[PDB]
Amino acid sequence: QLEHLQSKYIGTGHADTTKWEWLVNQHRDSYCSYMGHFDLLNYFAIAENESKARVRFNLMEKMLQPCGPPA
Amino acid sequence: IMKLLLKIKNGTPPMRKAALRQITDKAREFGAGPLFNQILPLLMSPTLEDQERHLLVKVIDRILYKLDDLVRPYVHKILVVIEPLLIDEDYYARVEGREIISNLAKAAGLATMISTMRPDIDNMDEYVRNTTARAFAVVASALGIPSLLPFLKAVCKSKKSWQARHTGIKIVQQIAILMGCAILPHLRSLVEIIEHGLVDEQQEVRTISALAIAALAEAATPYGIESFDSVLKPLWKGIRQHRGKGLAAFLKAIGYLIPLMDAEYANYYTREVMLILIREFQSPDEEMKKIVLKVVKQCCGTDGVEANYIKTEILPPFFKHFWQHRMALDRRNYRQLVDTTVELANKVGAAEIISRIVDDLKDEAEQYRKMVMETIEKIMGNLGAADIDHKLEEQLIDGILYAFQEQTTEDSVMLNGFGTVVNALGKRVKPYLPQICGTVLWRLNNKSAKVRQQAADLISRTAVVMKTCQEEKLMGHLGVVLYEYLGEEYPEVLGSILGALKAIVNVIGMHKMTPPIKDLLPRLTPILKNRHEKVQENCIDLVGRIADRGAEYVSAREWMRICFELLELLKAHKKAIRRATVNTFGYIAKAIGPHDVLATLLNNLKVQERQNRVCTTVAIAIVAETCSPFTVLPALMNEYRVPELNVQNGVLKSLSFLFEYIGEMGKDYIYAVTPLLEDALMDRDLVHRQTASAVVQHMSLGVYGFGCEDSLNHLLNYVWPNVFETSPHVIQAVMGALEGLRVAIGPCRMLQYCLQGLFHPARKVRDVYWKIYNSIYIGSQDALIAHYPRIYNDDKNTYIRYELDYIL
Amino acid sequence: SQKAEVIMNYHVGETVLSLQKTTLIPGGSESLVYTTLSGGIGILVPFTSHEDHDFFQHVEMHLRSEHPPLCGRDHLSFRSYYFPVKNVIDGDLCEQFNSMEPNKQKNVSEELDRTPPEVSKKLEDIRTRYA
Amino acid sequence: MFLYNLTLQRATGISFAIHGNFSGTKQQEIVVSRGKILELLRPDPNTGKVHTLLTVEVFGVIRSLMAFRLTGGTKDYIVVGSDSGRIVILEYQPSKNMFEKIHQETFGKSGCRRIVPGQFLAVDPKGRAVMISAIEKQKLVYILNRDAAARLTISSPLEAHKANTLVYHVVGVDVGFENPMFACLEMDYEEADNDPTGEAAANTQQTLTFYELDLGLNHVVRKYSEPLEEHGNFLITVPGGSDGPSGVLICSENYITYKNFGDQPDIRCPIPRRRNDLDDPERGMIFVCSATHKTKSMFFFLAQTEQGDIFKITLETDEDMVTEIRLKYFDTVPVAAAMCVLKTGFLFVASEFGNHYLYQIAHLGDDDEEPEFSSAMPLTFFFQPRPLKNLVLVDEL
Amino acid sequence: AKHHPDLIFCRKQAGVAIGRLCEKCDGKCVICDSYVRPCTLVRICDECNYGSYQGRCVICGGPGVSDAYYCKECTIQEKDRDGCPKIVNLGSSKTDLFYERKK
RNA sequence: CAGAUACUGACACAGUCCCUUU
RNA sequence: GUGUAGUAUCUG
Ligand SMILES: [Zn+2]
Ligand SMILES: [Zn+2]
Ligand SMILES: [Zn+2]
Repeated sequence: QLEHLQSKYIGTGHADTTKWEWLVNQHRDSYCSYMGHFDLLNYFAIAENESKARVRFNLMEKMLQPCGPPA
Repeated sequence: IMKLLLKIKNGTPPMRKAALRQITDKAREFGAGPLFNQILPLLMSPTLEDQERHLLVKVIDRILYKLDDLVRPYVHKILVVIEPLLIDEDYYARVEGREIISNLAKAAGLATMISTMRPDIDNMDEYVRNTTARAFAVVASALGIPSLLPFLKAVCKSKKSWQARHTGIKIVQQIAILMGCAILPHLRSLVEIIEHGLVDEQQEVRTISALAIAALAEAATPYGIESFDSVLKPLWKGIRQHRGKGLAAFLKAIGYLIPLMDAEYANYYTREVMLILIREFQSPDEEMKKIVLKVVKQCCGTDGVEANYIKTEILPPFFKHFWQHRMALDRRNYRQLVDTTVELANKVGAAEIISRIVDDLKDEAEQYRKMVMETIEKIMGNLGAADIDHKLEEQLIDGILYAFQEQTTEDSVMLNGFGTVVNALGKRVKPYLPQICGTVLWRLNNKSAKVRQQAADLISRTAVVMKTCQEEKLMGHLGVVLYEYLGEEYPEVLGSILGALKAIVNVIGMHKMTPPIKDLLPRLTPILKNRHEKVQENCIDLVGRIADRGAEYVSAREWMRICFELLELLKAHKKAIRRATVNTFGYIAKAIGPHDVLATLLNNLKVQERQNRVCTTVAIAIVAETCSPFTVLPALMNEYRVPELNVQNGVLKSLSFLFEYIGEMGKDYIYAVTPLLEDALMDRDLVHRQTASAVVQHMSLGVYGFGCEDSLNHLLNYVWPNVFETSPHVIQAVMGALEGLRVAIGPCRMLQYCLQGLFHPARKVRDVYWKIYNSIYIGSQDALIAHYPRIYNDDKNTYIRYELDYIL
Repeated sequence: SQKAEVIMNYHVGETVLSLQKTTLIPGGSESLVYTTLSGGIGILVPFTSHEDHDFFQHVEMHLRSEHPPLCGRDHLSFRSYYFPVKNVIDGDLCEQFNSMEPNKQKNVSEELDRTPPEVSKKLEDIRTRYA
Repeated sequence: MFLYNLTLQRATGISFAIHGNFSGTKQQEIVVSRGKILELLRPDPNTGKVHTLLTVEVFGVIRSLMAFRLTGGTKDYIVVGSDSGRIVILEYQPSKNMFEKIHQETFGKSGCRRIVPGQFLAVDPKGRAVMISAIEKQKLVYILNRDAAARLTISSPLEAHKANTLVYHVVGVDVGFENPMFACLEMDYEEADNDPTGEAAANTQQTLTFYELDLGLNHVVRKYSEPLEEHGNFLITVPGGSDGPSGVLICSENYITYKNFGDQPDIRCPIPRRRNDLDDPERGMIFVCSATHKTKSMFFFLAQTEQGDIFKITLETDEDMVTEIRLKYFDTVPVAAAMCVLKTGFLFVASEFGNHYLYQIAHLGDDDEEPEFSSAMPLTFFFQPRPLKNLVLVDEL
Repeated sequence: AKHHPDLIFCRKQAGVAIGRLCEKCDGKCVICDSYVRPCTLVRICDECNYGSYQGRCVICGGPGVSDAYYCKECTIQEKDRDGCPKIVNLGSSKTDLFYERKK
């Protein structure tokens, strides 16, 4: 079977995947990638008059449950 | 059920393979009762044939994962026929039980097996008491090891009889043996469980406790000393008062702990045990006489023992009691001694141990000579010969020459020893080449077809050094001598001579060979007609080597005969023959021309055998790649409109190999193949679309990064319709093609195609779309951040990434 | 209904908020000066002849394997972080040729049948002409 | 149409900064890493200006940067974790005036993914192990050692995976010649994705987990995990072992807390507040960076707020138990992303937006006029800012 | 071996142990089973290198003589960032001809 | 459910037995 | 020449 590799990696869906868990992973991946690039955080810290530490803290806090509660 | 069972047991292999399918996925339908009670009594039949056992055990591997909760009631009756299965001396027989009991335990629970199998400990039979330890170990391999510790902590503490403690310690030993390094995280929790048996009042459980602690020590070879802290005293203050076979177990247990110690503990505790180690060198028994040698080797292989001290202490008694004419009777002692002797040379010095056995090859016995020669060759091959002086090298050369001269039976160690010695000496053997050459030639001449191959192998091995020794005249003389022996009837001798000729041709230049190539190839061509594997395997390489560099000495006329004869060599069996037969075509086409050679290969696509068409395909690909791609492409494409199907698929298969071989050069011929893949990806047979998918995969992978996606985007429009298939091969090729295209085009284009029917209201389409999405999602995860679509909010949720709408 | 084709792709790695085409030095040529969000200024000057593009591509391809990045990462993959590279040749890697050991410099130069001074002279000449 | 990409000015955006003896002599250099450029620079102790020695490019973003030295050595190494998906250890060569590749280990794919180590990097202060951890479920630990060849060695990585876990910060606990220990801030979210009512999203605390590295059995296990009251952002290590107590200095919102494993109380001293703030009185106060000036005689700490006010944290203890934390306002500087307390009374400040400064210390802040705060005072502290009066400006970049 | 859809790969972790290849398969890709352009070395987990399993060929399991390698396609596709490729299965096309030829 | 005829996977060919111990 | 998986078509 070729599904061994696809199972050990989180975020992998199946035929019974609901939209909510797809969108929450989509938002979580974007939140994680925001802190990676330095200029992608400079743009956020210049757009709103805040500090880099504050933006990072807010992004980390928002990861607990993005896209609202489930159904 | 019965008809299928006796059709499987007795029938032709195709019928058996066909009938095995309906019995696999129909296990729980019949129930765990009927099929098991119909298939177990047949295995209960005594004197069952060996071919029957594998067939009758393979059905379990397919029917086990259907009755997870239904294998409980008769576990004992199931395993009474499996416990003797994994004790047979056959390597494959043990696996067929070890990999089924583990799966059955994975499909069962502890409370059933433990409850049913607890009263098997108090049994007087030794066979069951020995197989129960392995029964514990195989089920403890799975189901997690820490879950069995609470149960095992009470097994080897019963006051009823020593049988329970013996069984528990044997269980621990087997677990340590067949678990590996998986017991390291909780070694301390296992040491103290069996630590109490070392002072028991019986000479029956101390030995098994020593064996178990030795197994645990060997399992964690480089780590785990602090766990073995409170066991030093019982093992250490227990050897003086112990004698006999029980002392052997203690010595074996203490041998493994020496490497684990630091530079101080090992150094200190080696001296106090070396007294018993020296005293034990003489003994009537041999089983304990090899344990002492193993302990000596293990103590030597440490960073604490110095060189001068060990040289003064162990050598004088070790080299007086073991170098006798009786150790060759047992192979185990032979192997142990030859393995142990090497580390002494590795640590204290090669010469100091070599010089004590150099004057020993001159003996009447041949077993002793064989025993000493492999030790000498192993010592020589590890360190080298930079410490050997003139007298010692002279004595060694004389001894090895005399030993090689005196040959009795078919032992394949003299060749390796002499070759290794000659290679190690290097350029210091110059005054000895004429003698060894004369001896080899004399041995080659007029013998009973058993040492001529030996001499040929020896000269093939030793041809390398003579180039550095500046002795090309004798090389040419040997090459001339070897020519007239090509008429030997025996195949082994002919193969050895061909290998020797290949070695001589390789070592020396092509333009200085004393026998002309023009006088060799006409004689070499008829040789490529024997059905023997060995002669072809080493004649094809010689022919290829000649065609590589010695191609301008040969006119193009006689190459046609070789071209026709090579087509019969693609019908061989070993892949090494075909791997060189294919490459010889590309070697010779560089000198001849890719017009007449390629025409012969095209005709070869009508042999109606699968293993030859693939080889001809690879030959066409390599001949296209070696000379030039464009000079042969129109001829290849012209052979596509013929009504035949195999030749039609041949060019498609050759295109993939050609594109894989050229790689970066495929951006120029990218346009030519497109209006062939375009009508290849039609509603034809599955083979065309299966092969064109691999063609497109290689084509896209070869041009990645050079900005040639304009035609790749057009080609992508044809692969996508051929995704909703069911045959494993076509889908396996199509997913590979899509994955190869996604790296040359980009995930942005593939995401648009994938998102079209992700939330389809069917299921078969959804499964395929989700599989494709997972394949795209695993690779280039961060690259999908900017390519995600925009989704509007529902009643109560936030589905919009507002952070990307900021404007400066 | 009528889509537009893409003729160039690249990945600078930093956010760019300035693009202008204007000559920088008296007697120069038309550049493509941009400005990054971190303080970097770069240009996207094109090639003049055709025998120089092949040499530059060969130098870049050879340095892609004879001089791996300090951290260790495929340069082609780095420049293809989001979209595949297209019709762009990195110049920082080519200018990095001036800093290696002499033996490696000779090994890199010998495939193109040129001396290290010959390679360095034109590498500096192309830079000193557009800016 | 082909294009050639040249460059005119290099990026000057500082993200990380470390200090140490990267050359070998008794002079400390600064390794400042740009967005994708590795740079080296040293200050002149006689005039105060700073020169440039190396501006090598790495061709890739850098997410972490740490420095460490081996036991009984005199050279500092550099550990870089980046988007490359590998771990790299460097070495400065003064003779060649360029870096030197030493080790390279691959432990996953490439790209700023979720489960990919490389974001948080911590090192053992004694220089015996290194921990590289991802944002989730991918904690990895290596074992550094020296052999008879006087060369650094890397062993097999040890996994410390834990599903459904978010990591805020990873720091290395200082222990004196014992097994290495690491600290992290986990927060499970499995229960938050199973309750549609949304009550599980709130009232969910984060724990301070200590990871134990077994140096005799070659495995890593977690021992202590206790819930916290309010969320924090970063941690500060305390020099322990034989010189001072061992513990952490969790800097939560509007508070600073000291916690230690075993049996030890906790100290919570509120952050001082500026006098007569004109902003809305509902915004929290957090720290942005820290520093360490560990010395054999006495050691202190530094911190900086959102407004850019340097404090001076000093711990009080008798043998092992910490009694109180004594804050004291030091100076006011523009907000920076990293500081490096240099020897010979030099301070380097790298602003996140604007020029980069470099100050010298004339007075250490002894017997001042302003009072000092402590956790012993019951119950909203205040202080009055003023000009520097303690530092002078000698160089600007 | 991609030809047999029964074999199971390990995928545990990398390490400092380099895999070896035997005479029967010298220049073959571990996954692709190709013959062109070896690129990168092969690392195996410590579970696949202990005692009797030390210095054995990755694909078949014979006495290794040369180092293993990855093809260029595996490096471009980053298929080497998965763990160790050592086979942990006996197979069905290699453990049946034994009993078929025993008779 | 079976028979027959075609086809695919550079599938492999005395493969050899390397803690099974007294 | 044999064995090890998989797939297509007609008839019963
Ligand atoms: Zn092999
Ligand atoms: Zn490959
Ligand atoms: Zn493995």
